[PDB]
Amino acid sequence: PARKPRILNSDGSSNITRLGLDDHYHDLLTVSWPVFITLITGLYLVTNALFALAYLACGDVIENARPGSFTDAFFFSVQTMATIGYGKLIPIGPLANTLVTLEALCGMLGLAVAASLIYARFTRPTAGVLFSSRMVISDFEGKPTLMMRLANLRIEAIIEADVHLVLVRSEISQEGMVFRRFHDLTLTRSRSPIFSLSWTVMHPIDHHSPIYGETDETLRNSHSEFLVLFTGHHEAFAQNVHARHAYSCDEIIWGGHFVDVFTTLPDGRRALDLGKFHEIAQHHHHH
Amino acid sequence: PARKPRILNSDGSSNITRLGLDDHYHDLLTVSWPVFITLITGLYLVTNALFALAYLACGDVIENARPGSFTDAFFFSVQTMATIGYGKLIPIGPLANTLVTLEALCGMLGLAVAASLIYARFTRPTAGVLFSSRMVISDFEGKPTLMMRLANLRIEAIIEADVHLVLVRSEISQEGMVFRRFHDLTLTRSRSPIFSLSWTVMHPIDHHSPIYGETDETLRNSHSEFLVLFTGHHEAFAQNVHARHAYSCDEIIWGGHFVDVFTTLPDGRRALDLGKFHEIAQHHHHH
Amino acid sequence: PARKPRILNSDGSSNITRLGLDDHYHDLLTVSWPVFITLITGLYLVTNALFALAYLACGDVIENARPGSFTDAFFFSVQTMATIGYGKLIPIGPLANTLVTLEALCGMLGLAVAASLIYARFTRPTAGVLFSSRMVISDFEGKPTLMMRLANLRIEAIIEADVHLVLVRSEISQEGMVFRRFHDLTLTRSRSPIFSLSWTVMHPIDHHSPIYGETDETLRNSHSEFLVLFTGHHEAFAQNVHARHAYSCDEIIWGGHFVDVFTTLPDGRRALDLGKFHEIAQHHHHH
Amino acid sequence: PARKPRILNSDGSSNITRLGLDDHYHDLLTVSWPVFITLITGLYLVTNALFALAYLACGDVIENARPGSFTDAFFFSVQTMATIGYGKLIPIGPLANTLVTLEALCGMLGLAVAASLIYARFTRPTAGVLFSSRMVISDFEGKPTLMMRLANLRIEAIIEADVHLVLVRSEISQEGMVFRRFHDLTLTRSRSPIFSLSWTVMHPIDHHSPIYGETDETLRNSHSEFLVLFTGHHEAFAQNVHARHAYSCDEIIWGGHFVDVFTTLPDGRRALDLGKFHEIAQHHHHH
Ligand SMILES: C[N+](C)(C)CCOP(=O)(O)O
Ligand SMILES: C[N+](C)(C)CCOP(=O)(O)O
Ligand SMILES: C[N+](C)(C)CCOP(=O)(O)O
Ligand SMILES: C[N+](C)(C)CCOP(=O)(O)O
Ligand SMILES: [Ba+2]
Ligand SMILES: [K+]
Ligand SMILES: [K+]
Ligand SMILES: [K+]
Repeated sequence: PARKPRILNSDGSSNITRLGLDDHYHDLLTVSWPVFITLITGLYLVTNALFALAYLACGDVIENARPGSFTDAFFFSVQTMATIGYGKLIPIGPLANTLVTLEALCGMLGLAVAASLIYARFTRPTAGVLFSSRMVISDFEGKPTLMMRLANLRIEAIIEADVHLVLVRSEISQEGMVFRRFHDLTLTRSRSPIFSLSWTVMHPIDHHSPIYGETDETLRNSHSEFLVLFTGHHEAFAQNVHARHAYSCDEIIWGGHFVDVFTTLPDGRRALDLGKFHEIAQHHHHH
Repeated sequence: PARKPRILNSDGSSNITRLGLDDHYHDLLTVSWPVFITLITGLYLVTNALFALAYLACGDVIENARPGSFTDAFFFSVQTMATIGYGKLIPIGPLANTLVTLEALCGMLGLAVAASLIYARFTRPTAGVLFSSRMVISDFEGKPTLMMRLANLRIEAIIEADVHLVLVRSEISQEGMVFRRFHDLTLTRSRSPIFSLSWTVMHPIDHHSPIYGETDETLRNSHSEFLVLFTGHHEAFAQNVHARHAYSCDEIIWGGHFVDVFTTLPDGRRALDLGKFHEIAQHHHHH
Repeated sequence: PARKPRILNSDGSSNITRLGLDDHYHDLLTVSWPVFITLITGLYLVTNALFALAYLACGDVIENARPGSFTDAFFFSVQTMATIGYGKLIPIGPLANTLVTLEALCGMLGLAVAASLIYARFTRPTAGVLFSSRMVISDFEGKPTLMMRLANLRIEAIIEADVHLVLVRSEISQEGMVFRRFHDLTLTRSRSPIFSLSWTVMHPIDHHSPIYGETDETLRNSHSEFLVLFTGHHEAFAQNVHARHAYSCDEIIWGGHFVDVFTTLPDGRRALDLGKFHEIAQHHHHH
Repeated sequence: PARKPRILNSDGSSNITRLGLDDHYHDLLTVSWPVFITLITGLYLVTNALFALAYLACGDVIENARPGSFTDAFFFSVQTMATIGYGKLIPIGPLANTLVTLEALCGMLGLAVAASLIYARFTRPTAGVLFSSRMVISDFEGKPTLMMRLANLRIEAIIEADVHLVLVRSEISQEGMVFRRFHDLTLTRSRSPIFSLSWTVMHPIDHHSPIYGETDETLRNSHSEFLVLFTGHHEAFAQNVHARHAYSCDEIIWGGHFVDVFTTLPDGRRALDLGKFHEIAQHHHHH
C-alpha cells in the first residue's frame, strides 16, 4: 500500500551500486566525449614530447632549429608526424631521417587507431523508440490483459523488432529469505517483422500469469515493477538498436485503454498523431 | 467491391503521415548524397574560417601572408589542416606553431570522422531481391494456398534468408471501433538456409488462416493488403540485407499458377529464366 | 542407375546459368583484387587529369609549371591531392588556392572511401571448416542414419555454429511436371554452442524422412544430391563465417562408419588427427 | 574416484593438440600485438626499399640526393609515401613524377589497409563476465539442481544474453569403443533479455537429465566435465561478446548453496557485493 523506493528508473536503469586501464577498450568507448578528445589530444602531445626528446637525444640533427631547444624539436615533431613537412624545420644525417620515418610510421598508426575508436564510439545509435508513460490493465477479448505501447519516432523503420515484458518483484523462496524474481511475461506478439509506427504490447493475464489475481495492493506489496526490453534492427542505420523503460505500480491505470493514435488529415490522407500516445481512456463510476 | 486507397505502396512503404539536429546521427546517414557532400564541404570551410580567424586574432604570425588579410590566413588554414605544407605560407613564433599543431590535430580528427560516416552510409546494401508482380491463390496439394515468389538478382547467394507474409485488413473489435489487424500468416517454409535463384513462398489456407473462406469480395471489403518482409545475410557483402513489397486485392490472381522459370539452354546446360518470373498460368472456362 | 550431371559442385556452387554500374556496391566488392586496384588506380588518374585540366582552364595559375603544359598541372595535381606539397609547384592568386582546397577536400574524401571498400572487401573471412569427402548411411543406435562430418581447421573456435542437411531431388508433383524438391533434413544436433575440433552431423532415417526406404538406386533415380550449409560466428575474427559443400549418390558409402580422428601423442597428451578425417570403415562380406 | 587429467581448463580452453600465409587474414588478426607492429613496420621498409630502388633503377631522378646512393632514395621514399614532402629531396623529369604518384597511391592504399586490420584487431571485446569458482548440486524447489553463477563486471549491461551448460563425459557406445558425449543440459532460463548484475544458471536434475542419479563417484568415473558457454550483445560496445569457463568433479560442491551477493549500503541504498560471488553455503552434519 505504502510508497517505496524505485529499483529501476523510468529509463530502465538500475539503482544498485556495485562494489569494486584494467579495462581500456570499454573505458575508452565508455567515456564522455570531452574526456576522449582530451585523452587523445594528450597522447598526441606526449609522443611529440618524446620525439622532440629523441632528435635532441642525439646532436642538433634538424636544420633551422636552435640547439638544445626542446621547443623546436617539438613543433618539428608535430610537422613530421602530421605529414605537413613545410621545409624549414628539416632533418640532417642518416639518423634524423630514420627517426622521421619512424615517427611517420607512428603518426600513421596514430590516426588509423584514433579513427577506429572515433568510429566505434560513433556507430552506437539510439532506436528513437518512444514508450508510453503508463501501462494499463484492461479486459481485452474477455481476459484481463496488461499492456503498454511504444512508437517509432523516425521515418525509417525497424525490422524483426521484438520486446519483452519482465515483471520484477520480491517473492519468498520455498525455503530461506526473500528475493526478487525475474518473471518474463508471455506476450500475444513478442516479435514483429517490421515496426514503423505504433505497437501495443500486451500480456494476457491467465491462470499461468505471475500477475494472475494480483491486485494493485498485492502488487504494491510484492513491490512489483515492470521492465520493457525493446530491441531490433534499424533500417535507417542498417544496424541494431535497443531501448529500455520501467513502470511501477503507481503507473498502471487499471481499466485503462490506450487511445487510438491514428488520425485523418484535413487533406483526408491518414496519419499518426503522437499527441494521443500517452492518452488513456478510463471509465468513471458514480460518486 | 469498390476501389480503395493504398495503405502501402508496391515498395512496401507507408502512406501515413506522422506528426512532429535533435537526431544528428540518423539525420546524417539519412540525407541525400548531395546534401552530405554539402554539409561536410561546409564544415570544412567554417573551421578554416575559424583558424584563419585565429592566426589573425593574434598578430601577423604566419610568414608570407599579408597582414590582416583573412584570405591568406584561410588558404594557409586549408594547407595546414590538410597537411600539404608547401613551405611558402609558414608559421612564426611559439603561438603560431601551437595553433598549427591544434589544427593538424583537428584536421586528423576531421578525416577520421568524415570517413566513419562516409563508410556507414556506404555499408547499407540492397538485397537485389525481386518480388513477383502479383500473387496467386491456387489449390496446392489439395488446399487453397496463397502464394507469391521472389528471386535473387545477384550471382552471389543469400544465406539463412527468411520471409514473412503479413495480411493487413480492417476488422471490427470485440468492442469499439474498427482497426486494421496485423495478421502474420503461417508459411510452409518461412526459413531458407540458402537462397540464390527463386523461391515460391506460400501460405496454405486452412481453418486457422485469417483468409479462410475469404473471397475476393470479402477481401476487398476487409480492405485487405499483404506485405512481404524478406530478410537475410548476403554472401556477397558478408552482411545483412532486406526488402519489402506490397500486394493488393486487385493483384491476387485466383486460380493462378506461377510458371516454371527454369529453362534448358541450347548448350543443354540448365539455367534460370527471369522472363517467366511474373507469368501466371490461369485456366479459362467457357463463355 | 546411370551416371548424371551434377547440379551442385563439391564446393556447394551452382551450375545454373541465370539470364540477364546498375549494381555498383555489389560489383565493387565482387570484383577480382586486380580489377579493383585497377578501377581505383584509374579514378585517381582521371581526377588529377580533371584538376590539372582545371588549373589550365584558368590562366597559368601555378608557379614553376610551364604554361599550357597539362603535364605540369597533372603532377602538381597528384601533389596537391595527396597532400605532399613539396613547395616547387605552388599556387598563385585566390582562384588557384580555392581549387587546391577543393582538391584537398576530395583527396580526403577519396581516401575515406577508398578505405571503406578496402576494408569491406577485407572483412569477409572464410570459416576454414573442412567437410568430409563422402557421407555414410549406417545404423546408429538401431536406426539407419545418414551422416557426414566437418572439422575446424583453425586453433580459434567457432561459436553458436549450426548446419543444415538439405536433400535435393526431382519429384513428380501431385499434378503437373517434375520439380526438384528442397527437403531440409532433420538432424540430431542442428546447433552447437561451440565448435573447435570435429563434428559428425547426422540425420536419422525414420518414417518421416524423405530418404526413408530410399536405396542407392531409388536415390540415383530421384537424382538426389545433398548440400551442407554450415554457418557460425568465428571467435578468431569476432565475426560470422560460412561454408558449403555438396555430395552425390556416388559419394555415400552405405554401411560406412567414420573413423575416430582422435589420437594419443607419444607424450601421452591427446590430440586430433585430421589424417583420418576422410577414412570410412566398411564391412566386407564373402566373395 | 582417482584424479584425472583435465580436458578443458578453467578458461574453457582445450588440451587437444591438432596435427598440421596459407591463412593470412586469420594469421594477421591472430598474432600477438608486437608481431603485428613488426610485420607492418617491416612491409613499410621493404616498399621504400623497393621505390628507393626504383628511382635509382632510372638515372639520378631526384634532386638533392647523391647519385647511386640508395640511402637518399630510401628516405626520400618515406617522405614521398608518407606525404610529408619537405621540399629538399624532390623529383625531376616526367618519369620521377610518375613513380611518385604511384608511391603516393600505394602509401594511401597502405594506410587504408593498415587501418582496416588496426581496427579489426581492435573491435574484438571481452564480455567482462565473471564465472563462479565452483558449481553446486543442491535441492531447489524439491529437485536436485546443478547450478553455477556468473556476474557482469561492467556498469554497462549485456542484452539478449544466453548461456549453455554442456556436460562432457566418456560413454560406451551401443557398439564399439568409448567416446566423450556432448550433452547439452536443459536450463530453467537459457535466455535473458538483459543482464547487468548476477545470474544463477541452473539445470534441474530430472529423469531426462544426463546426470540423473549420477553421484560424485559415477561422475568422476564417467570423467565428466562441464562447460559454460556464455554469449550476448554488450550494450557498452554495441556489439557481441562471449566467455567460456570449465568445471570439474572436484569443483562441484554437493548440497552447496550460492550465497546472496546483494548487500545494503550504510546509506541504505542497495548494492551488489562481488565479495560473496564465490561463497557457497554448505550444511555440516555431526562428526
Ligand atoms: C504493431 N505491430 C507490431 C503489430 C504491427 C507493426 O507496427 P506498424 O506496421 O504499425 O509500424
Ligand atoms: C526455394 N527455396 C527457398 C526453398 C530453396 C532455395 O532457393 P534456391 O536453392 O533455388 O536458390
Ligand atoms: C561435435 N559437437 C558439435 C557435438 C561438439 C563440439 O565440437 P568440439 O567440442 O569437438 O570442437
Ligand atoms: C539473473 N537473470 C538473468 C535472471 C536476471 C537478469 O540479471 P540482472 O537483472 O540481475 O542483471
Ligand atoms: Ba600530408
Ligand atoms: K613542403
Ligand atoms: K620549400
Ligand atoms: K609538404
